[PDB]
Amino acid sequence: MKVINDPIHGHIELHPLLVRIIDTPQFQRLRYIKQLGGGYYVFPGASHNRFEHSLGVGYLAGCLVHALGEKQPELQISERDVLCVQIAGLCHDLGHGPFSHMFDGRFIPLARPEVKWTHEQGSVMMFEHLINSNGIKPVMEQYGLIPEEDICFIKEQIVGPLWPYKGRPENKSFLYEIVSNKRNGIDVDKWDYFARDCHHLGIQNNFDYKRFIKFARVCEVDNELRICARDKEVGNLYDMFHTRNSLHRRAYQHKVGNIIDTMITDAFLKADDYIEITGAGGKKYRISTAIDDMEAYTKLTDNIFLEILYSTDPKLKDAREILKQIEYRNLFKYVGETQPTIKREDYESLPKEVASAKVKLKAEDFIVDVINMDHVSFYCKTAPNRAEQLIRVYCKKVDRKSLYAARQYFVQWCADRNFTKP
Amino acid sequence: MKVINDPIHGHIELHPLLVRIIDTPQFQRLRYIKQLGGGYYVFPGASHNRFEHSLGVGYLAGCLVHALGEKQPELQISERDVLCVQIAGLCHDLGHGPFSHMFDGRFIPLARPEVKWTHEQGSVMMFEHLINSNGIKPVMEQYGLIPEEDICFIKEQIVGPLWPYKGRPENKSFLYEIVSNKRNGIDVDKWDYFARDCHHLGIQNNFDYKRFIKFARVCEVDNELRICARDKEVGNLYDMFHTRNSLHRRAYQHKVGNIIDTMITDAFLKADDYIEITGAGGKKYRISTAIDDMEAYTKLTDNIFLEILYSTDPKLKDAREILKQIEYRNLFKYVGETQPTGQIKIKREDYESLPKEVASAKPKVLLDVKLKAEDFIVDVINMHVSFYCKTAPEQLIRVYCKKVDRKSLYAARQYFVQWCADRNFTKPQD
Amino acid sequence: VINDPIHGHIELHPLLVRIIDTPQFQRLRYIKQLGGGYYVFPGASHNRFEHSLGVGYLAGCLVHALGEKQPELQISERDVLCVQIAGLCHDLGHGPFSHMFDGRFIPLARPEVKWTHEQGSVMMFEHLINSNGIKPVMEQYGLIPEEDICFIKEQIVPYKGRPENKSFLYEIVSNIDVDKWDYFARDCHHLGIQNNFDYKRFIKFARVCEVDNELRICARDKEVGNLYDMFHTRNSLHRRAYQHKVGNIIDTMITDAFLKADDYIEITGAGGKKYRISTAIDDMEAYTKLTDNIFLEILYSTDPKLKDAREILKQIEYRNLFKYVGETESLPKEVASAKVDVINMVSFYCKTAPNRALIRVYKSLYAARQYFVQWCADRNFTKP
Amino acid sequence: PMKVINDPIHGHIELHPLLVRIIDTPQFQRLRYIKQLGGGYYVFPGASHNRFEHSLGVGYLAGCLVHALGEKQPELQISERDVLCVQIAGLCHDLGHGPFSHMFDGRFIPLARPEVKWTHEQGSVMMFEHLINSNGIKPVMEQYGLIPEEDICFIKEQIVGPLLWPYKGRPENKSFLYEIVSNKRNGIDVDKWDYFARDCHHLGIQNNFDYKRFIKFARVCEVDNELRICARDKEVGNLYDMFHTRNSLHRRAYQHKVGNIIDTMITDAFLKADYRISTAIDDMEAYTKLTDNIFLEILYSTDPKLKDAREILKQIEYRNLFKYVGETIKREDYESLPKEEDFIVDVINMVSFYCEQLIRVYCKKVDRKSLYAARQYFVQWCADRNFTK
Ligand SMILES: Nc1nc2c(ncn2[C@@H]2O[C@H](COP(=O)(O)OP(=O)(O)OP(=O)(O)O)[C@@H](O)[C@H]2O)c(=O)[nH]1
Ligand SMILES: Nc1nc2c(ncn2[C@@H]2O[C@H](COP(=O)(O)OP(=O)(O)OP(=O)(O)O)[C@@H](O)[C@H]2O)c(=O)[nH]1
Ligand SMILES: Nc1nc2c(ncn2[C@@H]2O[C@H](COP(=O)(O)OP(=O)(O)OP(=O)(O)O)[C@@H](O)[C@H]2O)c(=O)[nH]1
Ligand SMILES: Nc1nc2c(ncn2[C@@H]2O[C@H](COP(=O)(O)OP(=O)(O)OP(=O)(O)O)[C@@H](O)[C@H]2O)c(=O)[nH]1
Ligand SMILES: [Fe+3]
Ligand SMILES: [Fe+3]
Ligand SMILES: [Fe+3]
Ligand SMILES: [Fe+3]
Repeated sequence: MKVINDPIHGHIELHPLLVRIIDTPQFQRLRYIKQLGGGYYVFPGASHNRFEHSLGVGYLAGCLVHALGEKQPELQISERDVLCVQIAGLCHDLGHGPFSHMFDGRFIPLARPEVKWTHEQGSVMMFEHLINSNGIKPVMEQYGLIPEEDICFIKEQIVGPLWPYKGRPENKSFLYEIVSNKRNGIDVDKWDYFARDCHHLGIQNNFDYKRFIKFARVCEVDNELRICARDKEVGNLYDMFHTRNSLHRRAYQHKVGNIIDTMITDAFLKADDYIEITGAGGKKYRISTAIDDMEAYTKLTDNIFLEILYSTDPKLKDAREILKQIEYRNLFKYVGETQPTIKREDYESLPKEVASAKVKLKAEDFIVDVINMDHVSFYCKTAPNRAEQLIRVYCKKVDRKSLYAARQYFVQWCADRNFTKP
Repeated sequence: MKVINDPIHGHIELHPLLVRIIDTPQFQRLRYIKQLGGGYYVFPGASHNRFEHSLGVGYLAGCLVHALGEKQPELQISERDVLCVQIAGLCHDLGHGPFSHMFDGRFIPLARPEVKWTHEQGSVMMFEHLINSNGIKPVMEQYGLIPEEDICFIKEQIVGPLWPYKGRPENKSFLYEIVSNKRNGIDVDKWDYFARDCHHLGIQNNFDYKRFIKFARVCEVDNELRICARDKEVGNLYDMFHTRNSLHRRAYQHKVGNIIDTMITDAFLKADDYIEITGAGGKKYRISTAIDDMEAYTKLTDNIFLEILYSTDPKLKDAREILKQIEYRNLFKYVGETQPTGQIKIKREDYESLPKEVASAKPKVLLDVKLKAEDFIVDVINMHVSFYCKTAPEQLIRVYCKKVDRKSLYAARQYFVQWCADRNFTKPQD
Repeated sequence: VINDPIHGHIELHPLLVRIIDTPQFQRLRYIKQLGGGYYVFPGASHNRFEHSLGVGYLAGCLVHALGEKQPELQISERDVLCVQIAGLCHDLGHGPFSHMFDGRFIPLARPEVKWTHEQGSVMMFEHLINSNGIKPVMEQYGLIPEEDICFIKEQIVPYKGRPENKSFLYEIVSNIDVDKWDYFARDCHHLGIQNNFDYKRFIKFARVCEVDNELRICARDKEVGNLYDMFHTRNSLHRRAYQHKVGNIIDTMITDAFLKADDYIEITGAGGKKYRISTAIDDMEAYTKLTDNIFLEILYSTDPKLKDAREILKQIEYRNLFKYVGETESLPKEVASAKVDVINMVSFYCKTAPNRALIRVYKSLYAARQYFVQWCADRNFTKP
Repeated sequence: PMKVINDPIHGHIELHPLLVRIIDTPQFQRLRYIKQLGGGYYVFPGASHNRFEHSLGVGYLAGCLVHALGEKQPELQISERDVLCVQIAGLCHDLGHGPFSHMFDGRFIPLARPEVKWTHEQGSVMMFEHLINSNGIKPVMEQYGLIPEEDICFIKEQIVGPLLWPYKGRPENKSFLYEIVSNKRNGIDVDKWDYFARDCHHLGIQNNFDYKRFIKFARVCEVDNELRICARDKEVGNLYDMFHTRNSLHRRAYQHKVGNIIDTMITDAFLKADYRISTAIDDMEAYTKLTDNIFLEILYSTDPKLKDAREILKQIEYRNLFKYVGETIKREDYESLPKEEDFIVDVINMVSFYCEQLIRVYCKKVDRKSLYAARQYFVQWCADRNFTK
């Protein structure tokens, strides 16, 4: 039983099987992916990576499952189930690319509009490669799990359905709500990064998971088992959504923060053809091509930022000069924001529309970013166990002649595309 | 006035001059060099880099002088003096290599023993290079500074004396103790990384800089102006040293942490001859040679770790596998610890020869496994306050082994105990 | 200097000290801020006294900071003292258990007369200065009694104390307020609620601004996030503490218990005149005596005229409170005939371009809940 | 179904239904109207807090300490029954406190009735007895698995002490239970932990001590020829940190020049109006009503007999305190001390591992100062009585 020292969670004990998963080139790969991505460049405190977050989600998953189990033994929660929810919360973020969310959502739609790709899909594909290349299946059976059935349970917790779920039957439905919960917006993953980003950004985090877990119970609602909260402890939830909202409004949706994200994205596109990443069978993959092979994708981390920056190859000159501008602080200028009163595939066309909306501006000077941002069941003391899209535009030309021009092309772009007035 | 959101200090206002220095390839380079270096692989919380630390030291530098300036006008503390102290604390750590203290503390001595290199010497070379290549010197005189004298003052605050100090006179001696304090070990640098390492490592910190600065005053001692603290705020000083002790015993001196430090160093030595970094005048530099040229050194960060790890060249075969062992946790094994008490300390030049010495230390009773120098890692770890009144104002030596078998390690342990015995260090504790 | 858990060290200029050391001001030490809320949240013992000290302090913190940042604002030495005294005496008129009194009790006993804690604050302030001789002390430290005393009253209740050019001054105590900042920060401290807002910094980045041809107080655009966390603190504090189901119930029990005692309890005021509980708001000599003592006076009373009043407080201590039916003066008669608590509740500048821009009702309880439900439909309210 | 209370110090306190039954009583609710620091409030505005919210903490902390030993060491034989006695003991620990707490049993009664040997601890037993008797808690006790005859004595012993192995409530193998609420040897108990953490919070003082950690790594041991409670050798730094706070609160808050002046001011006015106030400690039915209310009943009174008491209380509100003369004994004798000429003279009074009395004098008249008259008498009194110079 290994223990790791955490600033947020204190002491995290790791069952030897988890450790076997952690000590792998596929999981250690997460030491090199900044959580907030571009956000480190606006908030100097936020250097932290996905690796230390993963241990957080794994810890919390174990905290929620074990705690529900002792509170409600009739849930028939086995020791085998506990590792499965842990291992799932642990490998949830295996698929994240360079700078986390910048990759799946901003870059790939631009580099390869054709492909439907998410980081959740990557986490599943990576998880298999982790198991296959390190031979974890026998170790799983060594600690009392059944690999054929449990690996399916784990993959479903991460990506979702491949009664929908094949890993566990409907009586243990609540288990799916622990690591990734889409309906409620309550999962041990958020509790980690909600608490974890606040620790680093310098914001007070009001939500207390230790108390929520204290008063959490599995209950019947609409003929389905879901995880529910106490009625007296509803105040703890309201601070979560505000903490959830503060973190979005301030950090994730920061004017400068997502701007640096697009500059980096912009350089990657400029570097995609020329930079090669070695994969399976010695096949060379480009930056956009890497997500196909997990052997190659294992190599793709935040390293890619610095190799362009440090590159001497003239083939990488245009991409490098964009990254140089980040370090000298000569950024893209902000034009305006709007709302759809859009799909990722269609991101491709968005700059082409603004240049031709009617000093001359072309598409090459236009960057357009798309940002994407009760339902809680409750039990009672007397009767327990009873129940946007924001669109911004930036410009590559900084001078005050080209920038005014950019705004009106933008304003008409909004008018004909029937959005709100900027 | 730019404001930066810092988790430790809340708000660091940055004077326009300071900002011009930051937005440079030479300073921004500090974003890709982890503060604790190897410690990240033992503490997941300690991800933080030199950059966010530097800004703190700069901020604290400013907080200290302004407070002395406001409290004691006879001191002649100018707005010019404040900026220079700020610039010093800000650029204090420019010369740090990959993974900080591993580079100039373990690596460079192994790669180039003859060469005398410190990171303090590095920050001075870098600071000059920042200004020349970014034309910051004209920016200074515009905001009321004197390039001739102040650049000397700043460099002296950092490295020290090249009355020894030529940048400023003796009546303002107290300024040299703010960023770099050799006597007691109390400076704005200690305070930042004390607070920041605790924040990330998860250690309880009692020391309050905000209060210590509040009750700080300049005083006459030994016919010399020094920084002093209140007699009432004596307990608070003790809280700093309780923290200072925790950070060392727990974090900086972690058994595995310095092992992973030695492992990285080892891969570097094996990759040194083969890895090329382009510098000034199109001159190609190796990893150990880079410290000479600042143009090349600008590019040298924690990236070099990933460049070796992700490399496909067969020349880097041995170098990549040392890094591979880290990812699999097939680490070097700890043999034992000892101290050179009484006897003269080890010097940096001789670090090279130390594994050769232990391998050739005759273990009393013969054993079935004979070890050569290449299986031995030997690491060397290395580690005055005035008061006023209200009415009247070590060296640690460890050995590790690359071969892990339980029969293979015992031979090593017996070699080590012998090495301490013949060299009169202390007997290792079981 | 005073030691505060929230504001740390509060420097007190002797004029302030003279105002504080009075039977009229030191009186507010006996008025629980949350009132009935103490019986639900055990930490909230705190009173209006230490709150007042907070508001005066914050008030002083705001103007002087504007004065140094913008000397051009024409910040007089009087302005610093007046706003302090204004923020200091802002809550003088509060009755026993604070808002329970002004919000529920006076409206029930004497529905006709409009008396609020704000209106009360001036009458007490008037009784205070005149009866303890503060007027000579004010002019002694550079004040003008005729003009300055009115200015304070104005902040408490364009304006004759100060002209339209010193308009920025009026937005400070009563508006975003130095007042709001105290009880938002103060209540979080005692209740155990996260207070995200930082006033010291709002004060750091606060500025005088011309907008719509008016000098008003503004905030920095980058420090907009600081504003959002406050309204959250503002919203959280209401949802949890101020609008608490049991909390407002216990206030109503006390309100009713005070009524059974209204006719019978007498307090001596000006001229040895006997005033009842509801009548005290009229005479300021008598009002100084009406504090939270009145609660225990019913509890400890041996008098049988107050037997019914006492039996309610007894019912409170044994914890047999009223039962909640549903949510959606004349009102109780209204529900009874169908075949009750009533609760009621920005400029920015830029760095590059500064100086620019509910009704609730309380197995006989099951029947009542059904009786109530018709009343909502009856007056065209919402379905519970 | 365990009712939870929101506490600022401890966060949330779980209450076993019995504890709740004890709390909802005229005798326990009495603690809502007794200021903790007493005189400290007129010197520290933050210190509004009363004995009530303190009692719940001690009750909460008490439960935290015993259970931790039981789960850590099942062979110690801590029953779920044993735990409740300690919770109830910690909960009712402060039942006997009078108006403004320690001012009452240790600065007033010695003056009012020097003859009588009275402590608030002795009072809490009397209050605890009448509470149960007058609220019918005894059947509820048997309802949750307690045995009233043996347990009421055990609790009473936890509070006051023994009423050779003296204690009749529990045997010698369960010695550790007696150190939890009341610790006579060390001064380390859950009582200290609450008001240490609680007073700092209201006073605005920094606290280094962590009870959550001390409770976590604490264990019961066979040393000192006794089963006693201990801490780890490494957690000496944590223990030392409690001691910086204990002295801080004493040096700063409890032993304040002005704070102790206002205590005697209140005390003198109390003597001045004096079942009566001094006699009340005899009857618990009457004592139940005796709270901080008495301060206000003196202050707002119109009766001419209490006029001087009011004029002294008037003196409080206008901030004309006694003038402090100087700093430099048994309870019966506090009375003779000023006589030894309206002089007030106050007397202030204040470990296992595994692998003072100060006297101050004030004067009622500031003017005719000649405060030196008080000072000249004092220097002679100490010299004459061979105290410190
Ligand atoms: N220049 C610079 N800014 C940094 C750095 N790290 C974080 N920042 C933040 O990033 C922002 C810099 O982007 P800019 O758009 O140029 O800042 P600005 O133009 O002054 O605009 P404001 O946000 O209103 O201050 C600043 O607000 C800083 O707080 C850094 O290393 N250099
Ligand atoms: N295994 C592992 N430990 C980590 C990691 N990151 C930080 N740690 C911590 O760093 C320490 C590394 O020591 P290890 O050698 O891996 O574990 P150990 O118990 O000290 O020694 P062994 O388990 O016998 O190898 C552990 O105690 C962990 O708490 C990681 O990624 N993998
Ligand atoms: N004057 C006054 N002080 C208060 C009040 N409430 C709390 N205090 C605190 O009580 C202390 C006042 O001490 P005082 O005795 O009134 O003044 P002093 O100058 O120290 O002593 P004297 O001049 O002898 O009265 C200060 O530390 C205040 O922080 C109050 O309502 N009025
Ligand atoms: N009985 C009681 N409740 C208190 C006390 N102090 C705070 N409280 C809170 O006030 C509420 C009392 O109202 P009740 O009618 O007893 O509420 P309840 O339905 O019985 O219990 P809950 O469901 O936990 O709210 C409790 O929920 C406690 O959280 C106290 O001293 N006695
Ligand atoms: Fe995640
Ligand atoms: Fe440093
Ligand atoms: Fe107010
Ligand atoms: Fe106590």
